[PDB]
Amino acid sequence: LTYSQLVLRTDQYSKLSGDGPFPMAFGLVLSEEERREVIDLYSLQFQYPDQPELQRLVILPQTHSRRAKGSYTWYLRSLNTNEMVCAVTIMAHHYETHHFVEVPLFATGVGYKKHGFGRLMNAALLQWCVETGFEFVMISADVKAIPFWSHLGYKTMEKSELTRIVFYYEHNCYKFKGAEVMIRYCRTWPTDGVKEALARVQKVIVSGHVGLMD
Ligand SMILES: CC(=O)SCCNC(=O)CCNC(=O)[C@H](O)C(C)(C)COP(=O)(O)OP(=O)(O)OC[C@H]1O[C@@H](n2cnc3c(N)ncnc32)[C@H](O)[C@@H]1OP(=O)(O)O
Repeated sequence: LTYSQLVLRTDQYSKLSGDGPFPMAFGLVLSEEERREVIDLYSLQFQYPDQPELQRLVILPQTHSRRAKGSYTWYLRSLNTNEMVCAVTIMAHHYETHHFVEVPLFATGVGYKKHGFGRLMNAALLQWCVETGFEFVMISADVKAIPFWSHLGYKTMEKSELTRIVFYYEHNCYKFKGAEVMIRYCRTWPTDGVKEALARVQKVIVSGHVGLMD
């Protein structure tokens, strides 16, 4: 429900071996078709969340009316093959004066690893959080995920700051067993962060908005 347990799955060639460019486009999951495709990517990376739990987590955005709120899943698609390259699922929270985002799911797909798409998607999330009204991105980080989030600049949330939202967090946020709570404040995100992450993704050009839309 709001508790989980990260169980990761354990010869893999690069699908970007060609000269490029490889055109790619970001998308928001808005159809059952995209929902199925993102769940398929996740299901090859996770043992738990299992198939039912991925279907509970990856959903169409709320049919509501004024700030961003609720669940959103974005993906990056490789246009040559229509394959999903990576995907993130968030929950957007507005609690009293606290406006923040949590990230239950994040993965890069088979054949696309170690190309910079993880850094790129994280950069696109932080840029979206800045542009919408969010103050920070909060991560429930299983022991196996801490080094990754840490490398990308998330830090262990200080206890005094967690205690300010601890009640709302324990009752509303998606908590992985044994996790550490990590955080990046959006005021620390550089304006050129997406530009620099994309520059590092070799042989890729992005068509459409270079970032996440809602
Ligand atoms: C659901 C959750 O929230 S769990 C959080 C993580 N998700 C998962 O574990 C799902 C399965 N794993 C994956 O999908 C991938 O291994 C990911 C998403 C962790 C990383 O995807 P990649 O495509 O390897 O990321 P990318 O190539 O963009 O790497 C970004 C940078 O992080 C580094 N990095 C990648 N994985 C790790 C790791 N596990 N620990 C530390 N650093 C890492 C890379 O070396 C790279 O460094 P650089 O930019 O300084 O050169």
